[PDB]
Amino acid sequence: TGTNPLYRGSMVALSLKISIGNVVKTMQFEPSTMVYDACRMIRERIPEALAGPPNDFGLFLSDDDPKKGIWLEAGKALDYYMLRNGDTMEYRKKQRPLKIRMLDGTVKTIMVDDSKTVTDMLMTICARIGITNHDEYSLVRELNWLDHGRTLREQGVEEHETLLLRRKFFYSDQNVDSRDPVQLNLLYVQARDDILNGSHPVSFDKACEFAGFQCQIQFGPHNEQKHKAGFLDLKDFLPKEYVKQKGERKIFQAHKNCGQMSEIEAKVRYVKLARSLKTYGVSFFLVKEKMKGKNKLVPRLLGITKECVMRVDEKTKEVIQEWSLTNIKRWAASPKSFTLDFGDYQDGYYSVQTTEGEQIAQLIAGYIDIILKKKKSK
Repeated sequence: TGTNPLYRGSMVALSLKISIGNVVKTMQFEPSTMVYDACRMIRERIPEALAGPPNDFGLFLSDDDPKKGIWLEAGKALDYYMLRNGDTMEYRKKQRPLKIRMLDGTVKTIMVDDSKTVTDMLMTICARIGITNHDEYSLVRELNWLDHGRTLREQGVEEHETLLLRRKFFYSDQNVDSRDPVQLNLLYVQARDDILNGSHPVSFDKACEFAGFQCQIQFGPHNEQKHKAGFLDLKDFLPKEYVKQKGERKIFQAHKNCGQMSEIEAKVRYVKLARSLKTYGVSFFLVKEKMKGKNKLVPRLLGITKECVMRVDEKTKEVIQEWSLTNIKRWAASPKSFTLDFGDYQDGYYSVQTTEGEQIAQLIAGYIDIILKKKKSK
């Protein structure tokens, strides 16, 4: 029998495998070591850890489910993370390329910090394109709003996916003028995409008026020789609800009525016509109501704005009822329902079936948060 002179009993240090690319290396850390010091010890001991500046790297605990991989917070200690001897920590690059469709419709590639929530990520994305009201904007997956409070990774967003930048809160609108035609085009593309994808619902007549301006903008003035029956792919000029109607003649009439209107003037009229509609700036959700003495549930539209919540008939789009946001005491969402407590401003709660309760609640809470930030600055 040999006895080991190097034997040291009752040691507490964690022994961890530090992975950096193809390099692995076992290192010893005191369980109470702050994450930021562990990063510093790794930088002083493995040459490959010098591939980039410190703020570009962090410690990452992977998982078979990539969505459950986590980035360690700098101000925590290792023992918080319930690590055991033989565990692996990656010293891993935080930056990753994100394909994002911008507000004009183009797809750019930008670098995002994989450890940031979507909220902090939207700040640096908006900064990159000169947007101050970054609180009005969000990302949709290719409306599937991403969760602002969570990272992309933990929402199952993959790094090959292209995400869409889109305005979510309609709080503040600047005037529309030909002075900045780049800005004018941004206002136009967003107004148009919302009409065409149906998140701004409009009448058949209005939808055809819009298409007329859109024809003027994409083709120039109407030429009866070329812009004849069958020319238009209607799914590119009409919301889906109206494609199976024979609107090509009406679109072409409104196109003719633009005469020699310039591209810029047609964008200004398009934006203004959209802003002039009672439906502008309203986010609509489909809910099912319980009518007094009616076992069946009547589908209804719930409208959210920066000022109010409204009950709206599903077809005509008329307002049956309206409560100001200041009149709402509480709200609650579930996977099957959404509920509004109005305090003394009503007897009973307003409770409705819907799958989008969590999304309704986040829209209402976001408008409130925007309002609270404006008063705090005033």
